[PDB]
Amino acid sequence: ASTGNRRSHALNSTKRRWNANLQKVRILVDGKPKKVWVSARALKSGKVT
Amino acid sequence: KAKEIRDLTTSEIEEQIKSSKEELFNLRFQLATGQLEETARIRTVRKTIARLKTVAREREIEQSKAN
Amino acid sequence: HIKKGDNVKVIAGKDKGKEGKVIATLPKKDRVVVEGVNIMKKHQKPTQLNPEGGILETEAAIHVSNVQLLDPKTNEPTRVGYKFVDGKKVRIAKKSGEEIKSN
Amino acid sequence: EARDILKRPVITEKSSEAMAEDKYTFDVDTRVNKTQVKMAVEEIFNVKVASVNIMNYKPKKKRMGRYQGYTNKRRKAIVTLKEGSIDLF
RNA sequence: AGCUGUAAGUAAGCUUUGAUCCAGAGAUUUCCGAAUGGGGAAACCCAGCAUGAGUUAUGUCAUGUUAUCGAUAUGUGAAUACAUAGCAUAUCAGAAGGCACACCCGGAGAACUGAAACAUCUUAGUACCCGGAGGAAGAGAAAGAAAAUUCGAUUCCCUUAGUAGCGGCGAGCGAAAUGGGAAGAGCCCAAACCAACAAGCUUGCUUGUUGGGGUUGUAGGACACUCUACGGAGUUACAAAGGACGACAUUAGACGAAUCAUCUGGAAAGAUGAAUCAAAGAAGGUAAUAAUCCUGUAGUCGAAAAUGUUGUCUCUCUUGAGUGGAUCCUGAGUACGACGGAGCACGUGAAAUUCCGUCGGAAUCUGGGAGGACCAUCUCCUAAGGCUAAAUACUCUCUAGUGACCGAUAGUGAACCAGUACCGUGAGGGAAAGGUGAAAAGCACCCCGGAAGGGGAGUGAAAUAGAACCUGAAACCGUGUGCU
RNA sequence: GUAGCGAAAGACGGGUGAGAAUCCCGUCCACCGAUUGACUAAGGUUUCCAGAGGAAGGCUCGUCCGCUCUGGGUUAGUCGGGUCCUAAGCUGAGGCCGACAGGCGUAGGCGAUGGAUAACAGGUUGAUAUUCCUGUACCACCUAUAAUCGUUUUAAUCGAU
Repeated sequence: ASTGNRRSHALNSTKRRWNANLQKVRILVDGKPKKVWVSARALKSGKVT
Repeated sequence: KAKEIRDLTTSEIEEQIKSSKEELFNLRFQLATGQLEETARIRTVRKTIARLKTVAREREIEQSKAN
Repeated sequence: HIKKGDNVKVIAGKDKGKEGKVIATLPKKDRVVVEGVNIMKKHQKPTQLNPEGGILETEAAIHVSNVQLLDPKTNEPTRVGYKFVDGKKVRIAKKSGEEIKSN
Repeated sequence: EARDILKRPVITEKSSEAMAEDKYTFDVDTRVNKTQVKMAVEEIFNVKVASVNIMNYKPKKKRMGRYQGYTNKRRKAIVTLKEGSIDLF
């Protein structure tokens, strides 16, 4: 998903995205240590490096 | 024949096929050089060849129903 | 329901009360043709294997429902049914027993 | 193959004048090449073949009373004999 | 007993050994098109490998085979020494890719319009863009809602009510609680237990693996207390009976009613005289209008995959063993909230459900925790930790069988040559024209100019009924006569 | 029964016919002549050539073709293309990016308008011709044929990835 509005003071609307905070890091996927994008929230408590 | 075509020995069928094909060739050749005047043979020779391939196919299938 | 060698009476049309023998049948449009009945006069041109041509007085086909079989016992027109004799189906005459036709 | 690849002879005044020499004109299957045509007439009519020329004839437009359409396309071979002859009529 | 489609007439054969037909099963199935041997301006061109035929040999031809990721076993394995990747294999090719986008679920998402533009709002979460599956999904056996004395595991579809509410409080938007149809069908990881295995370890333990155990608590289990099992049985699910499983339909289907004769124009189907045999007896199509010609309707037997699918349906079930909840377990970046937004009838806020980014950080029987602002009472859970049922949606046209309906500017643009003439570079746009039969019997025959006539001629019950046999009308227009 | 009938020189004799300012033959005259001539591309797709009727077609007639029938009719080792080479571009395994759909891009592929590649003279039809026939050649490939080079390293041969 992750679209929605930007709203003005007179309450106009323009469509707009919210992007995740992807950072490129080297994780240990199956086999090699590989570089990949993953969000900062996801490596808060999800996945080893 | 068309019953006991099935009784033929799977090389009589092979020679029968090419004899029938030479017969069809002569018929088509003399239809053009316009002396045939009995044009119904062509059709029945075609169907004979059809007969002859059909049984020779199905032997093959029964030949691999066992192996 | 009639066949090629039969002997019929015509029950409707210009020839009416006449009888005859059917001589062809044309079943996909239900038109028999009976000898002596419904004679046309065809204007036939000179053909390549013919003279100048005649008035050709031959029979025209008649619809099959204007014709009824004659009861072999009483010579009245009758409808037919089917009796099953030994796996074979025969026509019976609906006022009597069997009516035999091969020609 | 070898007898489905020759289909018809062609009889015309031009083809007759070619048969004044040792040339014979056939209508052949439209997918064959000319080595196969040389080999097939040698197999069938038992002769020796000098050379064979070949040409494709396009489909031809045609009419029959508010029905329009095309002929079939033809592959015509013209084969020159070295020795022997062929008795079509 | 005839037949050789439509798109007609010979040669013809069949053939009573059953043609042509009608159902079922098989066999063949060029070439292009995810096209997949490589290429390409679809329907073509150019190869390789292995067999095979041919050839003195090549050339030629024929038959197979040759496009990425998964699985079995692996193998080798550069920058850098082994390893593992990768890699090249060998196999199943496994599996991708096939959509009526009508219904369904998602992603993204306008605008003219309304307000007597609108910009908040509305149109509208609409078009139709993209992706999924499909004969659905969602949900769900509840931090479930209901708030009386509760309730129905759920769940989903026809009353309240244009009410309550929301709203430049404008235009407008617009509920739910209190029920009919249909109806339940229960599974996990967690607790400890136990038994093996190996590893660490020093064989003690621990680690982990495989398995039984159990899924809701005003308690479940180690237990701690106490003494029962195929009782019932059950397939839509976890044991399946997969069964002889007892009717798919009794479905292909096909046979199979019963009436009728006389007189006046072609014939009666107008006037006379009669009739129909029971589950049909009911309609409806045939030179003349037969509830009794084609036929159904009733009856008959009924065959492939069929078996109503059942009342023993082999295996095999699960008779529950009652107290407490005292100690342990009950689900993790999480409940749990700030900040921007969306969906909820509700215009984001005083918010009970979702998204991004940031925060962080609970508890255990003296349990904790949750429920449209906070604390005590009521309902709930043992949320997030997880799941998965049927009844529940919907018909291009599939298929067959049917109707104050389309009656053919028609359900259709098209019941005829129709998505065709034609038009446009292309996307695309898109007509006109329909209609014997009584029977071609279609003017043999015959006579004057090619066309067209005049005669006879005709199957002609009637050709000013001649290819405009659907006849066939009108009007506009004609044109030649005339009365005034 | 109006406008118009789309630039340009025709005349006469013969013929053919149901019928000719129109069709065919003749003679004379005239026009274009760096073209209204002769070839080759693209494009079009049977209009090409013979017969015979043209009911329509042609700003007449048919007594021509651009309707009918076939009688038809297009022939290559050397011509022009493919079994060669690459340019601009277009695609592109792995790769990068991107709500989706998709965009970009590496080796590589494809891609002539360019590079490479062997034939001329005569005869001949109603209709094709460097193609058919006759002569004389040239270029490739394959198999036999013989003297020659004879560590097969090297050696003229093989021969680069």
